Amino acid sequence: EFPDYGFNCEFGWGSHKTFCHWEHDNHVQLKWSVLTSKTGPIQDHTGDGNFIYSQADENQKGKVARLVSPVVYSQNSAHCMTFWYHMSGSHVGTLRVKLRYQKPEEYDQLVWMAIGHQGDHWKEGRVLLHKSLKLYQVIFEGEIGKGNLGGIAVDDISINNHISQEDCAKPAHH
Amino acid sequence: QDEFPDYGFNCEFGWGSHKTFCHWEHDNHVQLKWSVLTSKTGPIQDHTGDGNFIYSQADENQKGKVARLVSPVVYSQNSAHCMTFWYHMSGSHVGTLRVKLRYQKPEEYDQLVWMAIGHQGDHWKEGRVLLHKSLKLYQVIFEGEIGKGNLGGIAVDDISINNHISQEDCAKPA
Ligand SMILES: [Ca+2]
Ligand SMILES: [Ca+2]
Ligand SMILES: [Ca+2]
Ligand SMILES: [Ca+2]
Repeated sequence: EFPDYGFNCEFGWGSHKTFCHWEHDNHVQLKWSVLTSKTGPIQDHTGDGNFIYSQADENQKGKVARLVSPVVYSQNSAHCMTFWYHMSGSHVGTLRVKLRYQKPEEYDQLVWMAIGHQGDHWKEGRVLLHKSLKLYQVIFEGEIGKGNLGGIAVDDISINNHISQEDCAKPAHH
Repeated sequence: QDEFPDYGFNCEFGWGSHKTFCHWEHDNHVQLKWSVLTSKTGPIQDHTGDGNFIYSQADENQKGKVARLVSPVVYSQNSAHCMTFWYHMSGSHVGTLRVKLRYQKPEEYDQLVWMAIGHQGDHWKEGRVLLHKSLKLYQVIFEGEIGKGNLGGIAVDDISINNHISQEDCAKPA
């Protein structure tokens, strides 16, 4: 199959919500919720209904949640990170992917970003996890929008693919 | 006129036991056909969607024969379109992949516009072909020439017209 890197996450199934080996960042005010949704317009039909969610809420506007991956095995190969996201609504918020390094000190490098409405359906995002001797973790950062309908969903984060490096990158269409 | 791609041209080849060529058709004058496979195991899969794809197996006994899949008519009188697709060609003798434009009757002819021969890499790659503006209408052909390889084959997936790529960006090394 593929090596057990501990990196992938579907966020479980109906009788089991999980963040796998990912962790909530303790430098920010909110965290991502794991939902099981078998109703309404945002669902995980392929994976028995579980995803993470950052609800738009004018009262929480501009606070962030950050989910932080295990350290990426980045030394021999690059990886293509794929994930799915759902950002419907004009004030749904902002989703950023960052690479967190340790060594000058701990700092974040912005590599992917989607601001506001992206469409009324799930979309595929991809980010190349470049080869690097300097070690890093991946961060999914949800910034709460002012809308009062919906929010940012993310699901099915994976490096289990054989996608060429040059074609990996799939930015947000805004 | 302007929504034709989603009427059978754009094709992911279905999902699970829904195996489909959308509105693409087998050329019947030719000996072999492409097959739709469901992603189960092995290194060739539509991993990111858990989806289907098309495949032309290498087989030394059919070396040099072709399977030909023929698109619906492209409406090209008013504009060019960027067609993107994915392909997987691993093995020195995996065969040859050709994209042709078959211009409409009378005075039908086939114009070759994209060809890959032999080993391209152990991973999915993205092809791009600019479907030029033309008064004479045409169909796109995906043509798989059987390699003499004993393992593997040419896989293709996720053919689409993407009108947000400009003509200069409708190209590899990009
Ligand atoms: Ca899921
Ligand atoms: Ca899913
Ligand atoms: Ca597919
Ligand atoms: Ca795919």
